[PDB]
Amino acid sequence: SFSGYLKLTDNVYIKNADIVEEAKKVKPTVVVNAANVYLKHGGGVAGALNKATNNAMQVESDDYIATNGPLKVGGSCVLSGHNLAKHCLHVVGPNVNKGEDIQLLKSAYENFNQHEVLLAPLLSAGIFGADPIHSLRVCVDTVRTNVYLAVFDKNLYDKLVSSFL
Ligand SMILES: COc1cccc([C@@H]2CCOC[C@@H]2N)c1
Repeated sequence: SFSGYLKLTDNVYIKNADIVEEAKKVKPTVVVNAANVYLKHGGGVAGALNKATNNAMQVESDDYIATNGPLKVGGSCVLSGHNLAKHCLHVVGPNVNKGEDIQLLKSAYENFNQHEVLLAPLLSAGIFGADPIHSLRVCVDTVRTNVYLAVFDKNLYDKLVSSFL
């Protein structure tokens, strides 16, 4: 069902795409959100996914946090995918702009292994401040399930592909 992806490894695929547009097109079983521990989807990928759900993701997330408390950095929760996917896997990668330990990025990607196929952004990339080349490396060395990565920025997508070892 996923189209136009470049195959990086046996299980990792990448495309220059807006993950919101990609999710609406594919309606995957799982779309990954670049979440924070409070599930406050203000900006970056989370703000864009939440805005596509007309804020239903945020309303659901606030109820989740009221019941369960915050997630751990490196952790995740499965919530509804709303109009984007069957489910949304909210994964918290470390935020370098909050001084969080980059070593938690591998733990964050391990959450992907609980799902056979996922549409995902690069964890801790963008406003999370980590090097996206490093995020892609950790992704291919950690995720064993089938991951379709959507990279919004064309220039970053080209840099990721051209530098992939
Ligand atoms: C909003 O998206 C939804 C909602 C319900 C089911 C699905 C599945 C997921 C697997 O692929 C087939 C269907 N598109 C997606």
